[PDB]
Amino acid sequence: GPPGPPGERGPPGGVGFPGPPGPPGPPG
Amino acid sequence: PPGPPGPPGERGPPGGVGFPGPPGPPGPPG
Amino acid sequence: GPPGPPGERGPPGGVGFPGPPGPPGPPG
Repeated sequence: GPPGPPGERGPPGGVGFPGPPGPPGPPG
Repeated sequence: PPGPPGPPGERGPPGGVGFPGPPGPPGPPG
Repeated sequence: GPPGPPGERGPPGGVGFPGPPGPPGPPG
């Protein structure tokens, strides 16, 4: 018998790195 | 017959860098 | 037959966590 077909696609990666700081607040 | 399907593929790469955070608070009265 | 080869690489993961809040705004 011939080799079977390829397996299913792998699972998604894990989540990425955390983002950078947000914008400064407005003036007081 | 043909053999069974192979094992699942490799896990994908990690996602992208996260978005910038929300804004800071207002500055002080000085 | 013998098992098939591994499947294709998974998709990329989700975006990382948001960054922290920005710093305070300028002094009044």
